[PDB]
Amino acid sequence: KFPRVKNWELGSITYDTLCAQSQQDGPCTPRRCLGSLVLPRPAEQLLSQARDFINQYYSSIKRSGSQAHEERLQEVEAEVASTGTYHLRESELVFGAKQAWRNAPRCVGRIQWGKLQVFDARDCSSAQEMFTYICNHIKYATNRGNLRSAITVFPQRAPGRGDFRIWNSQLVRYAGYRQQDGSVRGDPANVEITELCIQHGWTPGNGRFDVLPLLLQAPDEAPELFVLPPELVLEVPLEHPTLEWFAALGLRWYALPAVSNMLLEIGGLEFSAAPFSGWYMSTEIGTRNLCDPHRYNILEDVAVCMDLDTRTTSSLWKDKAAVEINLAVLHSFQLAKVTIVDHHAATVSFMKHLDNEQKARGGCPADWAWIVPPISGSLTPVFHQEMVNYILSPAFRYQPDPW
Amino acid sequence: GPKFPRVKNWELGSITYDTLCAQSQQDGPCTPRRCLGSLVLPRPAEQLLSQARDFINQYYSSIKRSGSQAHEERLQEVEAEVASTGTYHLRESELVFGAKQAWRNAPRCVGRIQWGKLQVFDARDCSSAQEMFTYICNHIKYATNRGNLRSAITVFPQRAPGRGDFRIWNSQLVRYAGYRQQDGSVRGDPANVEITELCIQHGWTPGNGRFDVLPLLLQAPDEAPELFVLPPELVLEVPLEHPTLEWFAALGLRWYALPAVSNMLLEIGGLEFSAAPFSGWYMSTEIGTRNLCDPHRYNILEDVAVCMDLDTRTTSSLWKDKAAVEINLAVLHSFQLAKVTIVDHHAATVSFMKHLDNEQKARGGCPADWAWIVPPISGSLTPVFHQEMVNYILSPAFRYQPDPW
Ligand code: HEM
Ligand code: HEM
Ligand SMILES: Cc1cc(N)nc(CCc2cncc(CCc3cc(C)cc(N)n3)c2)c1
Ligand SMILES: Cc1cc(N)nc(CCc2cncc(CCc3cc(C)cc(N)n3)c2)c1
Ligand SMILES: C[C@H](O)[C@H](O)[C@H]1CNc2nc(N)[nH]c(=O)c2N1
Ligand SMILES: C[C@H](O)[C@H](O)[C@H]1CNc2nc(N)[nH]c(=O)c2N1
Ligand SMILES: [Zn+2]
Repeated sequence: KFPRVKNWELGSITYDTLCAQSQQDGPCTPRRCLGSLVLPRPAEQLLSQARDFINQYYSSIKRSGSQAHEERLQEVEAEVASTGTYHLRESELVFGAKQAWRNAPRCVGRIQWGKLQVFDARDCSSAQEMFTYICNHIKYATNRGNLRSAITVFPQRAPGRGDFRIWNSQLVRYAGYRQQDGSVRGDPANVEITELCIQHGWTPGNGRFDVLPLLLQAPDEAPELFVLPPELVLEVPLEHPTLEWFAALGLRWYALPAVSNMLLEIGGLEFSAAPFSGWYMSTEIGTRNLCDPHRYNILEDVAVCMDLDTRTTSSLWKDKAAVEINLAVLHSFQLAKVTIVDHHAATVSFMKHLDNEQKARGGCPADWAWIVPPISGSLTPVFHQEMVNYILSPAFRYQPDPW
Repeated sequence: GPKFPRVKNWELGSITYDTLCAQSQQDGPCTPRRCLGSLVLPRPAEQLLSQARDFINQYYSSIKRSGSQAHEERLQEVEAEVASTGTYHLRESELVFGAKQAWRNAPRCVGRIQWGKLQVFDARDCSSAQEMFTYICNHIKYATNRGNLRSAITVFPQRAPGRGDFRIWNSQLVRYAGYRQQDGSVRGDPANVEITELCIQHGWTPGNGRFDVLPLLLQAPDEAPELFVLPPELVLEVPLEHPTLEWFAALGLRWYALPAVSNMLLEIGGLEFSAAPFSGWYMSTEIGTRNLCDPHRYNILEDVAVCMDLDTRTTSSLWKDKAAVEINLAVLHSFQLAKVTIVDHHAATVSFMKHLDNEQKARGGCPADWAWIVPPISGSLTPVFHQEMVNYILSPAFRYQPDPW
């Protein structure tokens, strides 16, 4: 019934009762845990989700069971009964979006969940307009390096008509150019989106860090290409506090992590284009982006620069280099005055978040494999913390590529 | 298409489906409503017969004699015995098979590529705590093999109806004392404060150091536990030093060569072996990262970073990470110098990938606990990090069992 959750470093125990609020099943069954998989494969439905969400709204403002609450419940009844769907009021949308971040079990930054700038772009009718809204988002969220978390919510989905979509997986992304030699110049994760941009008429560059254009799609239309004005995209040259040669590698990364391919579900309405951004955790760039073998794969290069025995796993040249790379990322960002959090600082804040949520809701959904950083896992206190995973709504969902 | 979990490796983009999980005859802690996959501890008439029937079938399959006369006769024999004594007994080769099979089946063990190479010492004749001591000494001798470590297990007599258990009170055959201090701190290993205290209560004269080898608390059926001291020539230890940081040897850190779990239950065809200590060789992260750096263990991260002249005042100097790497490097280096088997987390994980491929061929899946397979340092630097894994309970199995006190 109520799962007991232990911290093995401190011996402290809690119980999770938040999890009974889960209405949507996950991948696990008593027979097998699929906790580690990245993704598994009427108008009563929508009405109860809407009721439930409205309740969570009026409760959150301590106006639960009062008049405005009843008359807004009726408003929805009346809208679905007539049109099979309904619309949200701006502040309710502001509630959902925040709450969808709060509920994101794979997110280590949720201490921040309350601080979210929310742009209503539901009055969008063209890719043209989408681009404008996307551009104000980037400008707002960047703030010359003092990054501020934002979301922009484009118009909701609708029965028998195409979705508004952002084809790009993030708003700022580096091209992947499939070379003759079968190698990849640029970022390998983006080979395919790079190819679509080119198919839709973009003139490519030939560098390792070419900011990709956006492919924006308004309902039932071919997507349209838009180039991000290069002065909007803040970038950070990478260099190392003590290693003088690192900078020559000409390595760099963009300041703004902004997801743009995820669906936002609130009270049963679905928002198919609803990009959000906060700030980077250094390990995302220093460990995964630069060090994954199927990414920029810079480990060996760097270790050879460092002059390490590469001929053997037992010298730990991988672990040594990986650390220098992460350090170079932190230093560089801190030097260019651009918000970044290290994995130690981030997981410390996460632990306090678990605590706040414990008092606030009786738990916190959390995905241990995603919350523990890609290096030095057991050196952070999340490593020792048991965690319960489950789906609460409002939620972000993964959605399949629009092509 | 397939009616089974799909399993993807995100580095190579390769796909497999786990069909072995259909074999699982025991439920874990997850439900469709919520995943409890990271809990360390999750919360007989016909029953025995069917577990027994299943294991026998497993044994006859492994010898490619499924359906044969010896097979149905062994089944008949086992039923005859249960429907008479309420229990039954494994043949020698059945025990060797179930033991290897339990190691094969263990989701949390990264070292399973070695599963087929296990020395199984039978000790189901053992009848006193003195004799347990003897068996254990023999085991340690054999497994340590002067540094050239060899996987082994020693099986003591099974649970009986109306007879007490064989038990090794110690969680490991070799562990350091943890002495609770005047000032609240712990000298030694804080993991072992209780067992240390229990040893002194049962008569041990304690030492006063950070690395004192504990004595054994051994419990024959229905008796008080008797205390036994391992002769020091039997416990191989490695003094720790760094390849280049010269001051590291001056810390007087050290570890023992033989990781030997001693408190686990070994379940085979429903029979329960409450005392069946098993050992292999260390992966270097266990010593260098968990034992030496956990805040609730030796906790040497700060001492070392100070020596390294790092900025411990701020997180973003990655002082924790830099020191942790050296400590790990010193573990590897010192074991390698002293000629004691060890495997670094890179090589260990590569070979587990290879173990996954083999098992995919042989059984159609491999139960594995992601959070336990991925090493505590440099996680995504290892191929296991990008491998999805299905976790489920197969039997034969090893289970955690509560302390006997
Ligand atoms: C404010 C600073 C933030 C930090 C430091 C942070 C950190 C992270 C990290 C490290 C991940 C794992 C990323 C990976 O390995 O791919 C993640 C995932 C996630 N974050 Fe946060 N995040 C932040 C803000 C936000 C914001 C503003 C939102 C939404 C408004 C958000 C929603 C999510 C979601 C939905 C995921 C799941 C990723 C997926 O399934 O693709 N995060 N976050
Ligand atoms: C031969 C080299 C071996 C290596 C490198 C190895 C490695 C490991 C590691 C790193 C762990 C995680 C332990 C922890 O984090 O505390 C583990 C757990 C485990 N190992 Fe292995 N192991 C080896 C041999 C064996 C053998 C011979 C057996 C049994 C016959 C075994 C059975 C297990 C079991 C049952 C666990 C789970 C323990 C628990 O849940 O407490 N391993 N192993
Ligand atoms: C196949 C697949 C499934 C899935 N659920 N997510 C993804 C994308 C995962 C992913 C990859 N790179 C980047 C991110 C964004 C990470 C991110 C997001 C935010 C908002 C802040 C921050 N510091 N970091 C997410 C892929
Ligand atoms: C509460 C709890 C539950 C559980 N299942 N295990 C434990 C103890 C886990 C544990 C701690 N230190 C050490 C080990 C064994 C490590 C080990 C064992 C073997 C045989 C080889 C090898 N390389 N390493 C296991 C505690
Ligand atoms: C297969 C495995 O679940 C997958 O590689 C996960 C592991 N943990 C992760 N954790 C984070 N934060 N981000 C990731 O992309 C992943 N990848
Ligand atoms: C909370 C978490 O499940 C727990 O701390 C686990 C994580 N992974 C681990 N993995 C191994 N190999 N050993 C451990 O003790 C742990 N601890
Ligand atoms: Zn699970």
